[PDB]
Amino acid sequence: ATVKQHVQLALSLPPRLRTFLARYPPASILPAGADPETHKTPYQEESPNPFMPTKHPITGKWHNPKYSLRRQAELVKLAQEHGVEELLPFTRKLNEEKLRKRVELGL
Amino acid sequence: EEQEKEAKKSAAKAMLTPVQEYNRKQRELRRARGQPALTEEMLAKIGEVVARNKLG
Amino acid sequence: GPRPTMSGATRLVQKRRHGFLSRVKTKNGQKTLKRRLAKGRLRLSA
Amino acid sequence: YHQPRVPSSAIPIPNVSGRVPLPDSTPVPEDFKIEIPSYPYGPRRVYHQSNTGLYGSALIRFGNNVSKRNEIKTRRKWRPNVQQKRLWSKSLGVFVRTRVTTRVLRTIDKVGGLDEYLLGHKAARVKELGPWGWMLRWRIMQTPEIRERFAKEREALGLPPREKSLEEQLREFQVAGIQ
Amino acid sequence: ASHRMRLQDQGVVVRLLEDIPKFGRKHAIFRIERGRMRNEWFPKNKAEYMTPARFQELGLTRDAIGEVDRSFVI
RNA sequence: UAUGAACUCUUAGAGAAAUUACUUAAUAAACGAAGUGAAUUGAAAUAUCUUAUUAACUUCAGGAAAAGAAAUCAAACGAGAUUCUAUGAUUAGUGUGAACGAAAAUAGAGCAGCCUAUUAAAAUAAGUAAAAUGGCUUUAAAGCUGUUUGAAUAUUGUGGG
RNA sequence: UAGAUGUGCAUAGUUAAACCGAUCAUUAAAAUAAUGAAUAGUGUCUAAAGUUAGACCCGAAGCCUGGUGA
Ligand SMILES: [K+]
Ligand SMILES: [K+]
Ligand SMILES: [Mg+2]
Ligand SMILES: [Mg+2]
Ligand SMILES: [Mg+2]
Ligand SMILES: [Mg+2]
Ligand SMILES: [Mg+2]
Ligand SMILES: [Mg+2]
Ligand SMILES: [Mg+2]
Ligand SMILES: [Mg+2]
Ligand SMILES: [Mg+2]
Ligand SMILES: [Mg+2]
Ligand SMILES: [Mg+2]
Ligand SMILES: [Mg+2]
Ligand SMILES: [Mg+2]
Repeated sequence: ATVKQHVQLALSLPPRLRTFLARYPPASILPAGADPETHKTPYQEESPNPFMPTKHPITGKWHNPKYSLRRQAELVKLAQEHGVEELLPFTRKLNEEKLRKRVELGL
Repeated sequence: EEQEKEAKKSAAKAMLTPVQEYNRKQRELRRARGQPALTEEMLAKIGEVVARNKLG
Repeated sequence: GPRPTMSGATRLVQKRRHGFLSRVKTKNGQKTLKRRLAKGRLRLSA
Repeated sequence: YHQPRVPSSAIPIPNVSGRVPLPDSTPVPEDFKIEIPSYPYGPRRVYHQSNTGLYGSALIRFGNNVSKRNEIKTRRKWRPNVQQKRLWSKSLGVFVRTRVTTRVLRTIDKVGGLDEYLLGHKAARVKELGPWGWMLRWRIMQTPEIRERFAKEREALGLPPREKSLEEQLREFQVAGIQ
Repeated sequence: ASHRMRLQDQGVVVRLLEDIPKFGRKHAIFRIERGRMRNEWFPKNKAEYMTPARFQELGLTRDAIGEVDRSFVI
């Protein structure tokens, strides 16, 4: 029964989050014995991290991240209210990244 | 009257560069891929993180 | 003082200056008709 | 302008207005026209002089004439440095006459010729071309060089090989006109 | 002298293709006045513009630009 | 809830609109964006300024249009597209003066995000950013711009602010 | 149910200004040497008013813009 309750928590998230996790699923939620590099998502194959810029191989030009720095904060602020901030990929807007960088280096 | 109008508005498709024709072609294929779906297994694992970060 | 300027006046010149075709066929004339039409006039010309 | 005749093409360089009148010698069927696709961004509502030349993004600008002591403002105009040059077209093989600004002359040398300046696909360029630059673009697309160049760039992009060209229709009319 | 002077153009980079006499040998890169290249050399296919794309195909870099040799002879 | 009929002109071409001659020929104003752009007036005269990015005119477009998901603001904490209304604000600030005059933020009306855009668009942007000069705007920045010139390649700190 | 939210004015003065502070400012070091400045505000109503809006009412000759007419 606990499994049916968990599936209800994942389907209760906003559609904006469910959509993002569907095309950018982290290795944590993937199957146990599955590998990260294999069975990649068509969105992940284009860019592993949608928040970081990617340099196109054929043309030496950097493509902007699929989600701007403003949109990166809306997902973090939306993922933190539902306790799903651990699934979002690395981002300079993460609450733990903003704090670690301050404590490590400081002003 | 409208058939000869859309054929006039879309008459510039013959002046497309090989690169422009390539981007539009890839987009036609991308739209056919659809949106990935979340399996019940993946949904169950997402619920654990929500419950753990809310109740414990 | 006023003068008798309509003496010997012909109705052919009334239609060539203030007629209807002299306005729909001109850029400035369309304003007159559009102005007189917004006011509600019945006599748009001549 | 008074454009030259293309060496081995029955299609003449388009007119400034977009018309492509063919000579009477070339037999043409009844009710047949060479209609160039419409300019995407449409004509330029101000400075219509720029709708007939390669003006880039320049227009006539209005400002002030500031005096020396009292700084009295007077309305004046700034005109672009428009010249009339005979530019060489490798694909066509003739000197295309046009009115081009000195700034666009540098862009033609920067990209590597008039043909490379007309085949640009970036949005900033299609706006700079204008209705006239968009007609020359259509013309060089009919030449056999550009047709054989784009057919080669489509294989590098993994596109299928690419119905009847315009220059062939005029060739068939010269044949059909005999029987 | 002054901290700011008149802005001038140094020319356009071109790579010869027919060994023009009195200017340079075939496949020689250098800066030439835009007037000659735009009206005399480019129409006659005597040279070609060296665009950043052309530099990559030829494998050379922007530091390969030479100089005009007026003393050249066929 | 369906249904027959519904002339002529604006409105084929011409012409002295409601005619001719033909034919199953047919779309006002106000509002919107851009371009151009005054003067009365106030300064107790008057030139910069103000009146005023006003009125008006021209082009283009739709039932609305425009704008819009940050090369935005903040200040060492953080906010998170555009649009409308109020407060902030007879403020900061500029101007000799007369006067002109923001933004952050707050509250309310609405709320929607995206590129696989619910209409089909990018291989991530070069004569571009930027500089000198002549102007606009403005607080000297930012933004717009004629002329002459003219870059770099991502937090492993490249580019703009 | 609980928590939070929404201009403002006053409560401390002093100076050009901050630091400072029942003390502060000038005295180029400071110092009762000298001089000045300290204790009910806030909201509403009625009425009279200052300011900007046509601004108590009536009245020019004229200036500019777009159109009209031989
Ligand atoms: K002030
Ligand atoms: K500036
Ligand atoms: Mg008289
Ligand atoms: Mg008479
Ligand atoms: Mg003109
Ligand atoms: Mg020179
Ligand atoms: Mg008619
Ligand atoms: Mg009729
Ligand atoms: Mg305001
Ligand atoms: Mg005075
Ligand atoms: Mg970019
Ligand atoms: Mg600039
Ligand atoms: Mg700066
Ligand atoms: Mg900039
Ligand atoms: Mg105080």
